[PDB]
Amino acid sequence: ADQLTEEQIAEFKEAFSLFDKDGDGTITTKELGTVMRSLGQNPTEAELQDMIIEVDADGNGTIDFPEFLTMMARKMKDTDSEEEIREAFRVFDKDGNGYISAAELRHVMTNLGEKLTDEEVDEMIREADIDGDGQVNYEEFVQMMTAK
Ligand SMILES: [Ca+2]
Ligand SMILES: [Ca+2]
Ligand SMILES: [Ca+2]
Ligand SMILES: [Ca+2]
Repeated sequence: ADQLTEEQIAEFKEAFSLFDKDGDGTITTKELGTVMRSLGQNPTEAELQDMIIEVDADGNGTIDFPEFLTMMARKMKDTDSEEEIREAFRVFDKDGNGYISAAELRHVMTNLGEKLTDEEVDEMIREADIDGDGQVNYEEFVQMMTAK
């Protein structure tokens, strides 16, 4: 993989402020726990502390913006649940070129009996189409699946 685009760095910077409620430039275990309980997750205080220590090798007690980039780097590692995502992607990506085009999604939708216009499909794709190419990239498909 190459280095992150200036655009990705900007995306992760806004995602950093989404995690950092103070805007002070740091994420603490309290803020980790704030996001966790907003997701309905109830781990122990010790688990939340170790989740900080996993990246806070420097020992200053917080996850700063470069460490947030490291926190994302440890999610760019293959995981078990990714197999289902890869299968679902290949159900829509019928020619296997690494992109789901609106036409390919429409093929599945037409077979389901959905009676949308191309413009209605376009609106659906727009929520995932970050780069504006009219298709869903693999990274964008993760974003598409993280929403509803
Ligand atoms: Ca903070
Ligand atoms: Ca640190
Ligand atoms: Ca395709
Ligand atoms: Ca796209």
